[PDB]
Amino acid sequence: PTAREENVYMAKLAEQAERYEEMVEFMEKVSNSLGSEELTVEERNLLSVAYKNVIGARRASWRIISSIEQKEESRGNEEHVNSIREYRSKIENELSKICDGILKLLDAKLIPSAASGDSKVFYLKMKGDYHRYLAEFKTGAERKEAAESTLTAYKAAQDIATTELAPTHPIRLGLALNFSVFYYEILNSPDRACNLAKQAFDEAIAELDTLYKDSTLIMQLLRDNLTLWTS
Amino acid sequence: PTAREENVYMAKLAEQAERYEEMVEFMEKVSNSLGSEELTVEERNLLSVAYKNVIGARRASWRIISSIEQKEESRGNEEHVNSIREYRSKIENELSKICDGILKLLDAKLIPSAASGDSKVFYLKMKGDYHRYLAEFKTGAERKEAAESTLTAYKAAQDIATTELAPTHPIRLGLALNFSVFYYEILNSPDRACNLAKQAFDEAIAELDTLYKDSTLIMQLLRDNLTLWTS
Amino acid sequence: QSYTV
Amino acid sequence: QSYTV
Ligand SMILES: C=CC(C)(C)OC[C@H]1O[C@H](O[C@@H]2C3=C([C@H](C)COC(C)=O)C[C@H](O)[C@]3(C)/C=C3/[C@@H](COC)CC[C@H]3[C@@H](C)[C@H]2O)[C@H](O)[C@@H](OC(C)=O)[C@@H]1O
Ligand SMILES: C=CC(C)(C)OC[C@H]1O[C@H](O[C@@H]2C3=C([C@H](C)COC(C)=O)C[C@H](O)[C@]3(C)/C=C3/[C@@H](COC)CC[C@H]3[C@@H](C)[C@H]2O)[C@H](O)[C@@H](OC(C)=O)[C@@H]1O
Repeated sequence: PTAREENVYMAKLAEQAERYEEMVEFMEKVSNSLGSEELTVEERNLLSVAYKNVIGARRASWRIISSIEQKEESRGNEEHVNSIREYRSKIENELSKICDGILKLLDAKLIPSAASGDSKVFYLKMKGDYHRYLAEFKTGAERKEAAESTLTAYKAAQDIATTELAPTHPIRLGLALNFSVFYYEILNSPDRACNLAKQAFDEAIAELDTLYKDSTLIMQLLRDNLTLWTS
Repeated sequence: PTAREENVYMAKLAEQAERYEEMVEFMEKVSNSLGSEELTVEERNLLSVAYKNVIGARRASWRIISSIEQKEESRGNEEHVNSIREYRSKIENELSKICDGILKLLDAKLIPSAASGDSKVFYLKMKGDYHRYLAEFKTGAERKEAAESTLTAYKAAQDIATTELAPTHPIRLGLALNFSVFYYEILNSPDRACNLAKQAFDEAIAELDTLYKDSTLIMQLLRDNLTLWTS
Repeated sequence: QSYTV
Repeated sequence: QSYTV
């Protein structure tokens, strides 16, 4: 069996065992493995599910800590706040490193190899996603550039998705979901967010009406967010 | 605020953020911190909940992998089996290291400082627990000694619990739960296991009848195991 | 926060 | 496996 075939099998084991840092490493090998061709749908998906879970943990930890820090600083208790933030820094450094590894992999290998609308929107979305994860905790000029980077990646992703993929396509549907969340949570623009979310959802329903558990779930998320934001 | 006070607060943060390796490190500091006195009930509990979660993850990963390996070897597929086991080795090395760190801490600091029936049964139980976690994956002579060590620790724990603590005490109740699981799953002696489980449960009900959400849950586990093993 | 994929 | 604490 080929080496690439092994790493893939290994990554699927890492996933079952829920050791995502390792699942990332394996798919990271398969990535840097081939040069001419691009990752299969399964491989491309395993790579982001892996990163998604690695970043997702620190993101959850970050929210908990951040939430606690808030409650404590508004309690006046300062001795705690310094320890909460000292801990948050640590969580944030990891988020930075995680985001950095996948962003570099996106520019060096992932994006250059996208030979279709499917993978191009996919990788461009990831690009935006991780600059977004940065923007969630950054604040000063760092936030501004993470935001700018997010917007650029999502817009580039949207141009391709809007023309090359169906409104029912899950990648395109997910791009809309995230892009609209970006407007609502980082740009604090519920107007631009709702328009986008509503528009993508409507086009999906339209296409569906005239002429995938995959896309159905994403649409349910778009709706939950729409109703959610209408409060 | 004292340093010890900080590590404790930090460990409770690590727990909330669910970063157990770190929660372990913090309580590990507080442990090596004081020498004369022993960890408080809260500290003693945070230390084992921390280790428990660190070991618990590798244990879950180990079961998944092991289960897969079984299905594959009985499928004849050997190329996979070699990768499954290669992965399992890795999980097992971590289990070994994890078990080693807490076992050494138990002998060097934890046990020597137990100034009461409560903490002595507590630390002696942990000792057995981790030699048991070893026994779960070990096989040859390694298994035999992990088993012997488990039995010694549990028996030593039982002598103290039987005389110094109430049958309703959660530490003692948990010691019975684990000790009986040891008989049933490592020593494959459902007879000795059921007797112990049944006996501890009965004594609890007795005491309860004549003369704690804490103990109630443990008793529910003793019962679930009793009914479970009666199949 | 909001739902993303 | 069986329940432990
Ligand atoms: C078993 C693991 C792997 C290989 C990762 O597959 C998980 C999933 O992989 C595919 O789903 C993708 C996919 C996800 C779906 C939304 C899951 O939906 C359902 C109903 O299971 C979650 C993942 O994060 C993943 C790979 C990611 C994305 C995301 C990519 O960002 C760059 C935005 C869109 C979305 C696309 C790629 C989805 O097609 C499939 O279409 C899913 O559907 C089926 C048949 O159940 C399967 O569960
Ligand atoms: C909040 C976190 C910490 C500080 C770890 O507390 C968790 C828990 O800590 C205590 O419970 C212990 C305890 C556990 C209880 C069985 C949990 O029960 C319930 C209903 O929540 C689980 C933990 O692993 C812990 C610390 C461990 C043990 C275990 C020790 O092995 C050496 C065997 C016996 C058992 C004892 C020590 C229990 O008393 C309390 O009695 C629990 O009860 C209450 C009031 O809810 C609390 O949830």
